[PDB]
Amino acid sequence: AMQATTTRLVNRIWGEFYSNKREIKWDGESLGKTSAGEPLYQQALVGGEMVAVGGAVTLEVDDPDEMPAIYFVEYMFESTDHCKMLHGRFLQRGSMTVLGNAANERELFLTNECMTTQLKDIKGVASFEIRSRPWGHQYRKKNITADKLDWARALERKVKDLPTEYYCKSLYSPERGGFFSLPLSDIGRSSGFCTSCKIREDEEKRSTIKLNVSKTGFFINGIEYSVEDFVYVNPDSIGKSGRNIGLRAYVVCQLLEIVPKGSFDVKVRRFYRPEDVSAEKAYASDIQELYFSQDTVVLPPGALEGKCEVRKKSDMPLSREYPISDHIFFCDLFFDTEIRLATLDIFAGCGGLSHGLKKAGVSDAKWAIEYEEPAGQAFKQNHPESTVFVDNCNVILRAIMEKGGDQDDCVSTTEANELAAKLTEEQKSTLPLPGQVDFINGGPPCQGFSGMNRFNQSSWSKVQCEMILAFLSFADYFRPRYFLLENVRTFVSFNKGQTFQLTLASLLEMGYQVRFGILEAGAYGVSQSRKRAFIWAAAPEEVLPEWPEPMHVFGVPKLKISLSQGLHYAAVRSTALGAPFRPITVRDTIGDLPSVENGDSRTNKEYKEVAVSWFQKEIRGNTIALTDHICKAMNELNLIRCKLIPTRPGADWHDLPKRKVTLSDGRVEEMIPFCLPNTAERHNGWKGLYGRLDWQGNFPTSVTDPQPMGKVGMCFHPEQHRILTVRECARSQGFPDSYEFAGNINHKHRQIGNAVPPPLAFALGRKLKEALHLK
DNA sequence: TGACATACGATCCAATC
DNA sequence: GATTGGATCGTATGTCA
Ligand SMILES: [Zn+2]
Repeated sequence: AMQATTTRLVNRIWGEFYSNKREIKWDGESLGKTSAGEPLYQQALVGGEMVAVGGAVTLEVDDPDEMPAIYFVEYMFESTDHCKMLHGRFLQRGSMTVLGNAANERELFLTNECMTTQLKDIKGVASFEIRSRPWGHQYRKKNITADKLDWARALERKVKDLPTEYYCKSLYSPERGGFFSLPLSDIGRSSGFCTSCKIREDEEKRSTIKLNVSKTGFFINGIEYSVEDFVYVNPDSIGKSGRNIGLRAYVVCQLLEIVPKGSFDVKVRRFYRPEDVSAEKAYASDIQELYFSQDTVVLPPGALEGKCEVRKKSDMPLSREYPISDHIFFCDLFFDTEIRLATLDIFAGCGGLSHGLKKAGVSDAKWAIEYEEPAGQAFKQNHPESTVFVDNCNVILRAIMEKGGDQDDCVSTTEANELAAKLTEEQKSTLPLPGQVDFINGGPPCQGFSGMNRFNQSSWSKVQCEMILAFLSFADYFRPRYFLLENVRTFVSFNKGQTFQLTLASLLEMGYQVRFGILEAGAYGVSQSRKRAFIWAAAPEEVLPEWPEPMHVFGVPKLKISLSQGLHYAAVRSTALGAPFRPITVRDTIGDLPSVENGDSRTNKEYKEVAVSWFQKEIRGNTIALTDHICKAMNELNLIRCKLIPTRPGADWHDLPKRKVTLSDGRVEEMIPFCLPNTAERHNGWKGLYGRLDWQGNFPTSVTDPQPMGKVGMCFHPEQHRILTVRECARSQGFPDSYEFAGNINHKHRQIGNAVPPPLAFALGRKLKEALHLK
C-alpha cells in the first residue's frame, strides 16, 4: 500500500494524489490560378493586420457569451464577382472535446471540417503557431525548460489582459476516436485544392449502388462484387450465461446472376453449415466447413455483407492461427434438404498479455515487474528468458531514476527511497535505462473502478486507482515508441470520466498520438463475456494501430464511449446479427476433460479421451500432461446444497427446498442461506447464485475467487457436483494447456482471473505488426 | 496470522413505452 | 421523457479450530 512515485509533469497535470469601414487589400501578387480561373494570393491586409496562409482568423457567433470560432487559412482566391474569399479548416478548442476540464486553454486541435467565407465576415486575426517538437528521451529536459518559459509568458499576458497565443500539434478525429499527427505536407498549400474536401468527395462517392459498364458487376459500400464471387448474407434476409442460443452466423453464398428488374436484384446459391443439422454435428466439425446445396434465392443488393473464399480441403492454408482472421472456408460434402520490440511489461501477473504479444511477433518481454511471489514465479516459469523484478513498481521507478541521475525530477515517499537503497548491485545493474525500451505494456489494477466494488472511496481502493500515475510516469521517463494500456470498461466512466480525461491529457502533454476503445473478448474466440478498455499511444512519426476485426457471433450490442457534445464512438461492430464463425460453447471448452470429485488435489494427471471439437484440438496441441485439474473443497452444507440443484439450464438457488439440515457434528442449519431472500428485490433476485452452467451457453466473467454465493455466481459444473477446476477456468480465458501456474489453488485462481485473454492479445499484436511495416 | 464462510450499494445503458 | 431488467478481473466483517 505505497503511494505512487511520479515525475514532475504527471504531478503537475493531476495534482490530487500526493502533492497538489475596413480596407481589405491583397498583398503581393498572385502565384497561380484555380481551375475555374481565379487568382490565388498569399497575404492580405484587413484592418491593418496581416492574414496569411498558415495563420488563424476568428469568425463571429450568434450568442454573445460563447467564444468565436477559429479557422486555419488554407487558400485565398478572387472569384468572378471580384469577391475576396478564403477557405479554412476548423480549429476546435480542447474544452469542446473528450478532454473536457483537463484541457489546456491555449491548445487547439485541427479537424476535417471546412468553411468558405468572404473576408468581410471575419472578426479578427489570432496569434497562432504550429508546434513541431523533436521526439526522444534526450530532449525531455530541454522540452521542460522551454515549457516553463512558455508558462510564465502566459500568466503575464493574462495579468495585463493581452490577446491569447494559441498553438496546435494534433488532429482530432472523433469518428476514429483519437488524436493523430498533423499531416504537415498537406496543410497550408495556398493552392485551390484542399485534402479534407477531397476526403468528403471520395466519401460521398462510396455511398451509392453503381453497376459496372458490363453489368457483370456492382459497387456497394466501396466493395466490388462480380459474378461467381462468394459472399456473406445476413441470416434474417433469407429466412444466465447463455444468450447466443439461436444466434446464427453469416450465410455463405455464390453469386450467379444479376436480374434487371438502375435498380437490380441478385441471384445466389447458398451453402449450409454443420450447425444447420444438429448441435452434435457442430460439436464434432471444423469451424471452416460448409456443405453444398442447390437452393437458390433472389435478394436485394443491400442484403450482402462482404466477400469470402471457398476452397477444397486440399487447397487450404497450412498456417493455423487460433484467432482465425482468415475469410476462407472449405467444402467437401453435400446437404440434401526484424521488427521485434524490446518490451517492458508493468503489472505483469502470470503473463497472458505478454504471451499473446510474444506470439504475434512484436514483443520480447525483456523486463517485467510483478510484486506477488506466486505470480512472478509463474511469469518466470512461462517466460524463462525474461528479467523479472518482484518488487513494487514505485521502488523500481525510484531506483531507475536514481541510476539516471534525475533524483530531482522524482516525486517519491521516504519509504520508497529507503527501499530503493536496499537493492543489491547485481539487481541494479540489470535495470533498464532510457533509450533501451521501445514498447511499454501493462494492465493497471481493475479493482478501484470495478462496479462490483461496494467500497470504492476507501483507502485501499484509492491507492489501487493511484497506480495509473506511476504507470504514466514510466512512459514519461522512458518515452517509448509504443505504449499499451489495459483496464475495465468502467475505467472510462469512473467518476464522470475524470480519470480517463486526465490520462488522455497526460499522454498528450508528452507529445503522443492517442486512441481509445472498448472490446468484447467473446467475439475473438473465447466462451466468455469480458468487456475491456484499451488505450494505444504512439510517437509522432509512427503509425497508430487499428482495431482487430471480430469474427465470432456474440450477443453484445454496440460498446460505445461517450465523446462530449452528444457524440459517441464504437471501436468495432456488433456480431449479434451475423459473423463469419459460430460462437464457442461450454462443451467446446471443457467437454473432453475427465471427471473429478469435490476437492481434488492431484496436480499431474493424464488425458483419457481424445479431442473432438476444434477448440479442444487446438488448445491441447501436442501436450500429454494434464496439469491443474483441481477444484476447491466445499464444506458439508454447501456440498449438500450443490447436489440438490438440478442439471437444467437456468438452475440456481430458487430450486432449493425450505428445510432444516442436521450435520455430522449435531448442528442444525437451514438449507436456504439467510442472506439470499433477505436482500433480494434490490438485486434482481440473485439469479445464478448456486447456479449451474449450460452446455450450450458460455462462461460468466472470470473472477479471482469463484464461489457459489458471490456477485457473479455460476461456478458449478453442468453435470458434476463440484466447482469448476483451475484448468477449466484457464480454458475459458484462452490459455494453452501447456501454460503453468504457481502457488496454492487460490493464487492460481487469482492469476487466471486477472489476466488478459491470450487470444485477444494476439489479435492486438497482429495489428501492431501491421502498423510496424507501414512506417 | 491465516483460512474460510457470510452478507451485500450505487451507477450505467440498452430495449420496450 | 419513463421505467424496469441486466451487468459483474469485489470488499469488509465475524467466527474458528
Ligand atoms: Zn476544404
